Amino acid sequence: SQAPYLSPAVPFSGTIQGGLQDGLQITVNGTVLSSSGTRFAVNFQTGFSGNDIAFHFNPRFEDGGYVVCNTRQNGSWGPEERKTHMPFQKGMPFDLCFLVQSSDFKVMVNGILFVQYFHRVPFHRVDTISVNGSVQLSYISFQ
Ligand SMILES: OC[C@H]1O[C@@H](O[C@H]2[C@H](O)[C@@H](O)[C@@H](O)O[C@@H]2CO)[C@H](O)[C@@H](O)[C@H]1O
Repeated sequence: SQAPYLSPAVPFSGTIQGGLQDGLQITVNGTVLSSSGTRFAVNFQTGFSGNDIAFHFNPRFEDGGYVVCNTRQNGSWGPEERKTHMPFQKGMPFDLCFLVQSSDFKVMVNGILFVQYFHRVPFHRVDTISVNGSVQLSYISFQ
């Protein structure tokens, strides 16, 4: 899109207008819930079902804190990329930004490069962003 989605309720699912295109920046601005309450996810997916998630970005406040990055294809999860030293904390606001590049998603958190996730499926087929889990959202916006 862009009008942004303002104060969207979680779980959230919404259209990305024109789908993912090279150069598109998707901001997810919100706060990790203080409750107990150990994971949240941002999914760049095709349609409503969640069977085809080009990029599942999944902070887990477990086993020291880590982020799982993965792709689901016709209902099947791939091999996980896991990143430690995660820049999310329970009760802490965040500005999470996804940049679509030709080769990857570049993910910035609070203005700092966090992870790159190389495309496993074509990114243009992504037409929907969904967010679920232990998070509240101030806005999701698009540049
Ligand atoms: O890979 C993303 C999905 O992970 C699923 O859980 C994994 C788990 O991370 C891994 O340790 C292994 O044991 O298998 C599971 C795959 O079913 C979550 O259930 C799912 O929500 C995604 O996060």
